[PDB]
Amino acid sequence: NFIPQPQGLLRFLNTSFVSKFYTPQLQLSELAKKVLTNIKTDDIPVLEREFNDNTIIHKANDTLLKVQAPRMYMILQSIVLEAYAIVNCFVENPSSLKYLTEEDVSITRENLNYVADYLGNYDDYNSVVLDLRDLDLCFSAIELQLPLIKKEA
Amino acid sequence: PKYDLGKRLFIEDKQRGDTWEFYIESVEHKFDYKQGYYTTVGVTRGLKDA
Amino acid sequence: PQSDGISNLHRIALRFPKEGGGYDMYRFKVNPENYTIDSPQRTTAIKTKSDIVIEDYGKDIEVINFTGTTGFRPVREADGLKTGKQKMEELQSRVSEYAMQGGSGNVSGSYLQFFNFTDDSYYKVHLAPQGLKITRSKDEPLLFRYEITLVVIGSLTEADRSAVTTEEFGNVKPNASQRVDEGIKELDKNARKTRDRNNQEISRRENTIYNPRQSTNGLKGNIDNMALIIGYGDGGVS
Amino acid sequence: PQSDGISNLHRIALRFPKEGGGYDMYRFKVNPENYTIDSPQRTTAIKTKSDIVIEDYGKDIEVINFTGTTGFRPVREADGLKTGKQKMEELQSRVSEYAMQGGSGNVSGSYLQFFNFTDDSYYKVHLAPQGLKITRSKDEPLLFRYEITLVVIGSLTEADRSAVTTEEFGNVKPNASQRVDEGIKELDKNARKTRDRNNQEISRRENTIYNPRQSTNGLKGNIDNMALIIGYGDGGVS
Amino acid sequence: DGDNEVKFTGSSAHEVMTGIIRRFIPYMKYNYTENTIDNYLDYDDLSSWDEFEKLTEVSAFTNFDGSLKQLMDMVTARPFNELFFKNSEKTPGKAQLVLRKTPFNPTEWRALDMIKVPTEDFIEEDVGKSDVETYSIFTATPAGMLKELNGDVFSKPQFHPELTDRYGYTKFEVENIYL
Amino acid sequence: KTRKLTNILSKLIDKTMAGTSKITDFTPGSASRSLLEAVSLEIEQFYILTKENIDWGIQEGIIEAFDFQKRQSKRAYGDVTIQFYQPLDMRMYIPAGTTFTSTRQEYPQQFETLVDYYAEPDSTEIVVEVYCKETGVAGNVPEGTINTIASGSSLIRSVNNEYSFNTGTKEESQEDFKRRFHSFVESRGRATNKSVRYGALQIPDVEG
Amino acid sequence: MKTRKLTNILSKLIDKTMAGTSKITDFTPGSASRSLLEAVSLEIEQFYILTKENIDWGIQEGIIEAFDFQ
Amino acid sequence: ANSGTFVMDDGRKNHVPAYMVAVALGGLASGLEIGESITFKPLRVSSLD
Amino acid sequence: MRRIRRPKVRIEIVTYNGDEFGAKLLGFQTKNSMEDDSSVFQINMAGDTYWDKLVMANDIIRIFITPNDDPNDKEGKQERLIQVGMV
Amino acid sequence: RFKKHVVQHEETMQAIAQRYYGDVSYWIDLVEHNNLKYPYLVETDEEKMKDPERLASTGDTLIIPIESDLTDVSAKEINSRDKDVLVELALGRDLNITADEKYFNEHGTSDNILAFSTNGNGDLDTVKGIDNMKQQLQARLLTPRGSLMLHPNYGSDLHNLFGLNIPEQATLIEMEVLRTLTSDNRVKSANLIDWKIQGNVYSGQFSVEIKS
Amino acid sequence: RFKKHVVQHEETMQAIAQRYYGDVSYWIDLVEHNNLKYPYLVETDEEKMKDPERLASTGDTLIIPIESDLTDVSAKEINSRDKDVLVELALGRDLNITADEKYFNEHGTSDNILAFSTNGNGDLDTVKGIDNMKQQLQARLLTPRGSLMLHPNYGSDLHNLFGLNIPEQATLIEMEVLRTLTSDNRVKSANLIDWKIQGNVYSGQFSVEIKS
Repeated sequence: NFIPQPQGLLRFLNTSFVSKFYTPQLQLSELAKKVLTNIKTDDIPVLEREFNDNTIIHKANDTLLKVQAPRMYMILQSIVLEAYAIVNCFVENPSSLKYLTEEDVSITRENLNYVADYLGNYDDYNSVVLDLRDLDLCFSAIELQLPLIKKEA
Repeated sequence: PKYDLGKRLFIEDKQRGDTWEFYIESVEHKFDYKQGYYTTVGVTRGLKDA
Repeated sequence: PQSDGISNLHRIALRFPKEGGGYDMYRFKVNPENYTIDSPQRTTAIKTKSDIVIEDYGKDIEVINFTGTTGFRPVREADGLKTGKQKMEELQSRVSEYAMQGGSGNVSGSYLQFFNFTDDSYYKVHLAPQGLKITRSKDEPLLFRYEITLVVIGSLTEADRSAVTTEEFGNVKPNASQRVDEGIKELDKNARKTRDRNNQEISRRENTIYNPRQSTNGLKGNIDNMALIIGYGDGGVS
Repeated sequence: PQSDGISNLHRIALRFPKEGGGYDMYRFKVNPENYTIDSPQRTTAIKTKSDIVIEDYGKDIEVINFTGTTGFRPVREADGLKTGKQKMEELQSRVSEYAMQGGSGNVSGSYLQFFNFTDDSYYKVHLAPQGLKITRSKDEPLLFRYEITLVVIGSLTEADRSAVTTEEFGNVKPNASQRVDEGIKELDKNARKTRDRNNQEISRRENTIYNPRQSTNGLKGNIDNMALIIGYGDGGVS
Repeated sequence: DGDNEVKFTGSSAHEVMTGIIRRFIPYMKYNYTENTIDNYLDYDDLSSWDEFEKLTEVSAFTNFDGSLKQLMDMVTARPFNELFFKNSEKTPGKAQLVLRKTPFNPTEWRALDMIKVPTEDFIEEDVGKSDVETYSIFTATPAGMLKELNGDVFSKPQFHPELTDRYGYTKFEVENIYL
Repeated sequence: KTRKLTNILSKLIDKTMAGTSKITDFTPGSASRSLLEAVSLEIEQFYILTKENIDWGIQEGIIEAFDFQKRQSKRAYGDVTIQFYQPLDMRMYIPAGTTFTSTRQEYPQQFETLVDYYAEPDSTEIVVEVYCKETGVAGNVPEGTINTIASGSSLIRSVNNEYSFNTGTKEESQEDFKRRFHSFVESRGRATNKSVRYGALQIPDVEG
Repeated sequence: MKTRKLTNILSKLIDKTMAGTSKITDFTPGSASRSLLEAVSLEIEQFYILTKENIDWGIQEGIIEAFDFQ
Repeated sequence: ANSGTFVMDDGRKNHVPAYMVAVALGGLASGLEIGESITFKPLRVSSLD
Repeated sequence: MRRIRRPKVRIEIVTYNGDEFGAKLLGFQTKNSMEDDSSVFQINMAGDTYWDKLVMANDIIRIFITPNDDPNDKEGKQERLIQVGMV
Repeated sequence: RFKKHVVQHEETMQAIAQRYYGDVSYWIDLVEHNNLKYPYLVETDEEKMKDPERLASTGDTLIIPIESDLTDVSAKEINSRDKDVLVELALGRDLNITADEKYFNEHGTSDNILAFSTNGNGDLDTVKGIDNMKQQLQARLLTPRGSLMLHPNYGSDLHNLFGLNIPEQATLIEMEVLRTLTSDNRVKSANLIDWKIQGNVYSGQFSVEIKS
Repeated sequence: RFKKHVVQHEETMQAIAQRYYGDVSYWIDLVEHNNLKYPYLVETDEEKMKDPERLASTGDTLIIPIESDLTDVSAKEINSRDKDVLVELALGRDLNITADEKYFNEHGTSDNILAFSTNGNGDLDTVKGIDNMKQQLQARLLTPRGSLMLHPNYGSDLHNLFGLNIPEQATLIEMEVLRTLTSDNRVKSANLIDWKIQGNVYSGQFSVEIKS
């Protein structure tokens, strides 16, 4: 029981400058690890249409960040995996929400701020930052609310 | 609010020390500040000496 | 205070909404001859075949009714020299203006504000259905008499019910709902159709005040905001 | 007591319920001008062709109504020096505390104790539907008159309905039935289904204060436990 | 298949009714901020005469463009089973759909919870006997396709010899879809 | 697993009735029903004590045998020395709840005493423990930060904590503990692809 | 933490009870004091047994939780 | 006679000598209306030594 | 002794706040009957607010009735729900 | 429940049933309750000496059920053999804690006042019948309204009613005592018959109507 | 919301639950709300030394829920955090703008009065609980009703009221004060204690029932 995934997102998800305020650590969550293996091994169902022209559709692949800054492109993938992992459990199969913890989302936001600050230098690609800032405050609400949800459930 | 549809109703008559048994099939509530608060209890298949 | 040998008598005054905002503040120059106050209760009594049942629902709308005569001899005023007939006519015109303007169900502004300068008590009041009855019989030809009946809305100490400022901690106007709705408006008809399909599929698989901190009611708003920045299916979920 | 042969009569007193535990009382400095007690009967008489039928259904509500004023002189009190005006204001505030937050919020006391030392009678009373009525008049410039009607809940000597203890000889909880429910919680689906089938089979072929001493009411309750633990069939019977 | 025909099969009412309700309930979507009717309606703890009822092939479209209530009545097979909507005392705050065998059985009658009320709460009463309902012969015919002139045993009624003297040959027939 | 009030009280009344015919009254205010109720309530307390202790054993006991200890939130505490202007002449009294505040503008921390302490007339320098009014690492403070006492007794000259408070441990859920334990248990596997790969990571220069 | 059978508890209880006086030593089945002390010892016995069972269940649950072998 | 303990409003669980219970008592006795007694009145003391 | 009763109705609504909706209650009816194949209820509301623009159809309304006094510790202190349905 | 009666000079068993229950017909079931052999009532005691337990004679008590319990077979069986043990069973048996009767009447509305005692030999003392009621009333009256660990709103505010001995306080005390006593459903009514004052001492007495 | 309690001598844990909820059985929930170990209360204060946070003694403070939040696990969780600081959740935290009460009290109703300030070092002064409530009544009442640039009908009419010093006008000032103060849900009600008309100085003092 899994909704099929878009072809774009499925291809995207399957694989010097430094900011003074926030820095990354390239750490993955346990929950994000388990999902990555599931997609790597099992053949999840996938859709055929691509009507939804949002998110990584012509924004994350259109930008030159993929070729110019591949390390920065590795941060964006981690955030998507961490963003897709938390959305996975709550919508369906909540049994995997046991492995998530506070520090899992804490590091994700710090990684978000660093890539977001770097993208601010580029004047063309501000469209990607537009969604990231909205997503940035979304993780913080989970960060300040995830310890209460598990005890309630 | 104790009375509900499908519930068995026991009545004790103090007029002459009699006992009655009933089966509830319908209830109609009526609440209004103008005059008290009433609750109808429709019954069927009733018998005595419960 | 009443005349008690310790303080001089003081007499009733009524505050009215001014039609430009603010107020008028009328006052009587001879106090009422009769003064009556009723306090009815909503208690009801029903008699069952074997017992009596006493039931109460609380305080009912109070009634204030009083009757008096306007003085004869001229008396100086805080901005004029007004006679009893002018005072009575002013009263009739205030009352007429307050009654006539209430043709939209109820005035959005003030009820009448009543100060009992005689025995310490204050009320907010409205014209009763008896209204301002004015008469002048053969006896006492040069003295007017007025009869006023009112209904009490509440104590003047307490502000309006709906106007009370609630706690409103956290955020009553969450941005998550707003930007979700904007996203879904921006989606293509096929996108929303697929979102409807995914929602129906999830519903099939069911079986077989807001604060970002220390609150779970807004959990769905954070999750509903996702599945659009990330392509969780061709369209959001829930 | 009255003024006759015995020492000086004691005035009428009213006892109200304190929010914070305990009780507060109110004694009238001036005995009421009028005191009426109505004690009707709920009975109807209807004559037939050649006989008279009388039916009765108990005692009716005993309605107490009295009218009094407050003196203009001051008088010593338990705390402070309160004149008639203050006395009547305190009475109004007490009635309003008992009435206004009666149907709304919550009031600690369930009833009011009405003491008639002069008449040597006591009752438990509640505000009537007519309710308190205050009025001040021309020929009483300094005084204040009150009119109150009451309905008698019952005699003050008897105890409260909720504070009554029954006989309750022997055990009040039939522990076998209550732990049969507990033993049943653990049973498997097949055991319950066989229990239901056995119950149906017994049922369709029938016609053809717990104390084991000096009583047989708790007979089948002990059998169920014993049949459950020992095992008459896969589930049990009855 | 290809056509919109849907067939529901079960050996008891609780098996059929589960399939009937579960077929359409989730997709009945509404704009509730929090879910749908399946969260607010338990529709569980259903039972019926499983032993006496065989396997059923109740069709979806038994009633031409009728409501689910019309199709719910056929599954119920009244008066042998009692269907109604009432509050869930075991789980306050939500409603429950009840489908149980009729309580006129002796042991099932005792299974109903008792409620006491003295005369002290009685405002008015209007209760009495009546001879509006009166029948002598009672029978439960099987589903109306089977007919006496083209097959097996059609029916098997029951009567009391003393009862029929006052009311002679007064029949009471009920079709049961199940048998 | 666990019984409850009426469950026990009802057993007890039934056995009382069955054993003897001399008692038949079980009204409120009976000495027997009172005794029975106190017994039942005591037994329920023991049952809940057992339940809580088993819960704690499930949470921590089974894994603690491997020398791994769980971090438990506690009040910061340590030793504080008080100096007097002159040597005491009479036994001085310092109640529990004697309260402490830091005059430094960067440290709004506060402490208090849990138990009563006394200074003997012959003594001249007393060490008293204090406990922070807040849990976690907020209580932590460097040496010499209090500098003040709330009780205002003019005999006291100066006050200061000789050692920094570091016992205000943070609150860590058992999820991280369980994760780390499972990681330790999986790292002991031998003759496996993933374990061999993991073992190649110990060298700092071995990355890909 | 060990079992103690009803009669062991009851005996210890009466043995302690008789200290300091000798106006109680009559414990026929008809006596009410015997019935009360039998009921107390029954409840203590049941407490011990349920404690031991709950300990076993706790051990099992910890074994579940530690290695996640549901 | 007695020496009590009082929850002093600093949060200060003060163990307090007998001449101070006399204050707590004298204070209550002084405040009441004339002719009442301390007889069977309660006091807000925490515990007693 | 005669019993005393102090009814206190509550109303909760899920899609305007429910507590403000319950405040303007005046009276209601709840016809429930096994004889017919339909259970229906009616609610009377005060005219203080324009409810026509607020209460959209098909909303769910829950009603709770307080039988007797809270502090008395009567068995009636249960806040038993009386009826729930779809407008 | 039941009513007491005694055998009068040459009264026949028919006469009793007719006078109390109306119909004479009921005497037949009424003899089984009093477990009587055929000579159900007999005038002479030297004739009762024939087999004393199975007869009644002039001056002996009799038991008279209420009409609802007349037809109950269990009431018949119990009334047959228990005889005088009726009253005791009907008003209850429990442990006696009025060990120090002289003492508890020196410190009422204070705790720690009652205590088990010993009567007979080797068994805790027990009280029965009317004295069961004297015990429970005396204890209940001397217990404050919310001090038993379960089923509170039991007891009295007698510890709270100490006041200036003016008569309103005395009527208040009277009403509290009457409420106290009338709480137990087994007692019909109470009423005061005297209240009396001796400076700082109250004194008074109450009559209680206990069911037969 | 909640109530405070103070532990008394040898106080029985079950007595708390009974004393505020009528039934005894909710003490399991109360001790979970207060994060107690099995020794729920203890006589000796030296025993608290061992586990201060999880062990309470005589004179310590406990938190009593209201009945509706008794079984809510989330309330149990939050009530396990805000121990004897729970007031802060109802009254709130806000920024301090009363930099000197010696300043604005001598200038009164005007533009250009209050300002943000800094307590301690670096951290901007946040004023909390009862001290937030002081500010949120004071800053409200000094504002004229029309003033604020969103949600009008803030403030008070107080600036209008400087009329003639005669008694009616003084009661009008009382009324606007009462009206302004009862306008925020954090206060139940208000009433006047006293007032004093000097030759040109109004003085009066008012009670307000802050919640908790």
